[PDB]
Amino acid sequence: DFRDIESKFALRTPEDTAEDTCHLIPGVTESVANCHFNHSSKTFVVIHGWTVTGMYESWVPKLVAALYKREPDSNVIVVDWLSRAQQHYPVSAGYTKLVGQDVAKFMNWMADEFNYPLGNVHLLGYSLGAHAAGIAGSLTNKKVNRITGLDPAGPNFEYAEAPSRLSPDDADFVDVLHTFTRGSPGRSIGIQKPVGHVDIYPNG
Amino acid sequence: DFRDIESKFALRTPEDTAEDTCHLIPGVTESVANCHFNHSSKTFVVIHGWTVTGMYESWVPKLVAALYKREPDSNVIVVDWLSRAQQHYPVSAGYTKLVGQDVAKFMNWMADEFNYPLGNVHLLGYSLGAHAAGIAGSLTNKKVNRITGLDPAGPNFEYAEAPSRLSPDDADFVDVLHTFTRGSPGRSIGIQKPVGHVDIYPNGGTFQPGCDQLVKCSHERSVHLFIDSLLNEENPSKAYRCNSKEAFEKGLCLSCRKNRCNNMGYEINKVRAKRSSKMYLKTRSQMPYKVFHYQVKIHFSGTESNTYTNQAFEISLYGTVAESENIPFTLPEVSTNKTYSFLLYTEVDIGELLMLKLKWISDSYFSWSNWWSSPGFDIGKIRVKAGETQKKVIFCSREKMSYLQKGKSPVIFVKCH
Amino acid sequence: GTFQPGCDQLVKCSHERSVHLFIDSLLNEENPSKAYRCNSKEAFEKGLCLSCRKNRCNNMGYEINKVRAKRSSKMYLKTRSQMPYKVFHYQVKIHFSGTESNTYTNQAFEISLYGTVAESENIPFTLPEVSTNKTYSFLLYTEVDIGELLMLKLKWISDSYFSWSNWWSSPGFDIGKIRVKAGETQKKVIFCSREKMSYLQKGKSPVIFVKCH
Repeated sequence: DFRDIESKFALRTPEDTAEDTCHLIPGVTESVANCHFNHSSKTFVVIHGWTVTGMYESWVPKLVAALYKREPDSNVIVVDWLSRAQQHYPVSAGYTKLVGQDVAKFMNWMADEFNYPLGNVHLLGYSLGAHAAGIAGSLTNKKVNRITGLDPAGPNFEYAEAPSRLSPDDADFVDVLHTFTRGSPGRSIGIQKPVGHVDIYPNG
Repeated sequence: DFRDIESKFALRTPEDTAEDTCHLIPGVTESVANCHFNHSSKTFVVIHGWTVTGMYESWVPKLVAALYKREPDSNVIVVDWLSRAQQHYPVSAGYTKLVGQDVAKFMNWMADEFNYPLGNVHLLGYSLGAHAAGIAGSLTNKKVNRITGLDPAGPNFEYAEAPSRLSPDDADFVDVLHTFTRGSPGRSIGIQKPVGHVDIYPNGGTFQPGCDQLVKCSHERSVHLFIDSLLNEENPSKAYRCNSKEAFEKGLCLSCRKNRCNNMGYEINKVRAKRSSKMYLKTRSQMPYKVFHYQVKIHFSGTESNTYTNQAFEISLYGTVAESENIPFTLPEVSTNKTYSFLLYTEVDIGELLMLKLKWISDSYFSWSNWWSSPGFDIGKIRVKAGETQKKVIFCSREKMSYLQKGKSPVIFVKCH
Repeated sequence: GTFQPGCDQLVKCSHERSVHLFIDSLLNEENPSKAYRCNSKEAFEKGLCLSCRKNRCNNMGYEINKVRAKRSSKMYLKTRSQMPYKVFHYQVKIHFSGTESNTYTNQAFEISLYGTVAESENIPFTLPEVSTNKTYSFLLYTEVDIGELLMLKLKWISDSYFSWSNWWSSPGFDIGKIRVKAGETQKKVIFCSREKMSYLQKGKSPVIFVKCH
């Protein structure tokens, strides 16, 4: 049950923020103690959204340093997408239902082998990453703590079902930003529907 | 009765595969215990076909290593021909009726002195070697287990008698490859008649997509498709039963029930039949010879009744593991209110299908061609039936972008149910 | 009229032939390029319509003869991919005869042309559905001037290459006559052989025909 996990994982240090040296492998347990996963603090999981080039975007090596400056001695896990996101958009609009299941299997593995509490997990999400974190969590053994969505995807995920998008029942507390909601109903880049427990509209 | 055995014998080791050190002699029993013939395992007998030089060919020191890697602690006996095969072809077309009798005498000697079971004997045969193994076995005390023929001889052995060629009564189970069957009836290099219990036609059997070394290109595929089947134990290459070469291209016969869809090569299932059994598959031009097989049924619908022809399409395959992007195919006689089907293959593993593009490209290139409003259709559903894993998925679209038009953006279909 | 045998400059390749076939007709005053009247594209390949009587076989380009008609007038010719755009046109009718009734298909032939001025050696053509007691015709073209024909080889090549292929005795026929009708100069010569070597066989030596009458 641990060879369909092609969406890889990585763990980054405050001394090395722009690379992907020490990987984690679901199932292989000699690597968890190799990356020095501190079992006492909280754990950040940063899910990458859409891209068109091959590399990461420019905000991830700043968000890593910001998390390691605000919460020192913590865990920031970077999920990989670079064999599934470099596509067209209705092509990459179907892979979220697989990547969310991969993240759910990883979290159930960590919560059923090492007895992780699942009470200190933040799920940060970009435009497709927020819907990836939303389709995750519903397929876990119990409720995750907090999912933060940063301007989720609009077109194919509006007018959908509640077990298909970032729904307010996906976690215990969900906050969503809505920066770019300009357009017609159903033809907008960001989502126009209020989906979280708290829904902030900066500048409207 | 043991001095007319001029066709010699040899036994080779995994540590020494390219030589002929330890011989066996029919009648002399101090040499059987000299070559360390393990009396518990199976026994391979590799019969050499035609040649024109004095030495062996290039595939025997690879087939020896492949047999000793697939079945360790076994027996591979190499039959010798090099004073009888270096002739002209109607000269060497008469020596098979003697070499098969020599092999029959050797096998009856081994089965009547050492009490060998004759239940674990494979008889591998090249073009003349398959007919040599076929004229052997009929002159044994009882039935041999399995005779495998690799593209047998065509010219003088077609139109012959059943006790003269590789007939289906020669053994208990006979499988025959037919790689190079191009030509007129009676004037072909391979044999065009179905002769075995299982008869596999890879790529239909006309030629192979890789065509002095270049002269005998599609006559050595019947050995390179067997070495690959010996090496790839965990991954079998299925072959599909149909009724004609033209019907397999339409894909109407991907059915794997009631003793159909057997494997190819060493891992074949022992299934007897009542008649000739033509079976089909496709291959690839490199050392992994496995491709997958997909059936695609497309429902055309619309309003404007306008027939066309020779239209080129491009399709994609989006699945769990990997993806296939730009597979080309063509369809003649496209029209409204029909249901068309074809066959589709690829060489990249997919898993389970998720989505599927469909693009109908434009033959014209000019800057004129954006006008004179292009023909289009209204596609509702696509039925996809996979080859190995018998899953019949249904694909459809949303109630937008359901209008395929030539030289425009392609439609995108998802899993519909 | 489908395309031209030479295909951003490569994009508009077969749209500038209608100018390069007219500049050539202006330059070559003394040598006109005749075009031949037929009824369909498929019938011109069989060569059944090389007839230059009753207001047929006009020229092409500037040197055309002013002839009015009653209906649409489709006319045909072939060309070459270089700056001299003139080829000649020959009709060849072949009488097959023999004893063993055996039909075949897609057989490839090779023919030669031996004349007064120069010679053409290895012109290829194919014929499907060859059989005994028939009469077949086709069209043949070349780019080397001949004059008047003298002799004509005829070779039926072998598709097989193996050392096996010398045996399994090859099919053969008994060719009596060949009627040749030239395109421009309306001469209808008759070719035949002697009462020896009159047996064309696949993968063997070719027959050699001479001027018969």
